[PDB]
Amino acid sequence: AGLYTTYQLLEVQRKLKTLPAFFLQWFPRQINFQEDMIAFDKVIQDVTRV
Amino acid sequence: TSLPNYLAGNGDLGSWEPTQIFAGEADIVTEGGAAGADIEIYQVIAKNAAGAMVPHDPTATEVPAPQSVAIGIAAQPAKSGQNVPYYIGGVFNHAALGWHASLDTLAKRQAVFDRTNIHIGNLY
Amino acid sequence: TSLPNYLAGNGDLGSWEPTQIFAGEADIVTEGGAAGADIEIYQVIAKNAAGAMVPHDPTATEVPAPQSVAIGIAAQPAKSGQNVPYYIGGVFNHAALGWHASLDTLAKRQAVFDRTNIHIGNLY
Repeated sequence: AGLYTTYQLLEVQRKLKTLPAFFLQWFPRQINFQEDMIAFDKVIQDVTRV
Repeated sequence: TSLPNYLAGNGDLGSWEPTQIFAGEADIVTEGGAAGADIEIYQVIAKNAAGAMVPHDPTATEVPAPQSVAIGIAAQPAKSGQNVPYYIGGVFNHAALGWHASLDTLAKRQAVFDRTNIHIGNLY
Repeated sequence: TSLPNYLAGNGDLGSWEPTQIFAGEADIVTEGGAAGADIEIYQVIAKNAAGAMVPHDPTATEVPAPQSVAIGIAAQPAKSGQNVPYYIGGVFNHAALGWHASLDTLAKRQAVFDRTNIHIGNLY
């Protein structure tokens, strides 16, 4: 002590918050396209008719 | 000072925060002009009729004084009679700058500096 | 929308004609801000009395309105009620911006921005 005390430092306590992947587990396919847009087609074929 | 403590107690050494100042990528321009009044750190400065560095305060007149325009942003504190190294360029924080009252909202704090190199934007 | 046109006709697929914007090499300054009207791309923008981003128009009222001090160039369109990323510095084209009428020639288009970081010059 005297003028000022001495110190022994222990390890740094790092509270760290994450946000784990719960919704990404249904999105498996990755597409790294360089073009502009992404075209889809959906076709419904009504056959159940008398 | 003289006697050490043998007992058991506790205390806080204190706390520290970062104060971020910059918010963009403009060029930075600096200058030191002589001050006319006390200026805190990062306070918006005007220039009076004598060419000094009065810290900015509008509604100063039926014609407003040349203190009504704001020019610089200080970097180190100085009393009257000392010169102040301030900023003329760059992009600066909304909150770290020392404004004063009646200039509190966001839109006034940019309408001060619509024209210059200095632009005052929000941190994310 | 399904008729397989059987006729014989000439037609164009389109006509690309590139829009060069920058006429110099100075630094670019950007910000997003809240709009007040409907803004196209690269249209010159002022700020109204509330702090929005109204597109620029001189001769707005006796006393000049704050819609006469032109400030920025837009970067993407927005409706009234969205916020607009707009340019604050650089050197931009004389003929890529969207002006309006009674602001035709080069001398008036530079007299709008005689003071700012935004400068307007001629492509060669």
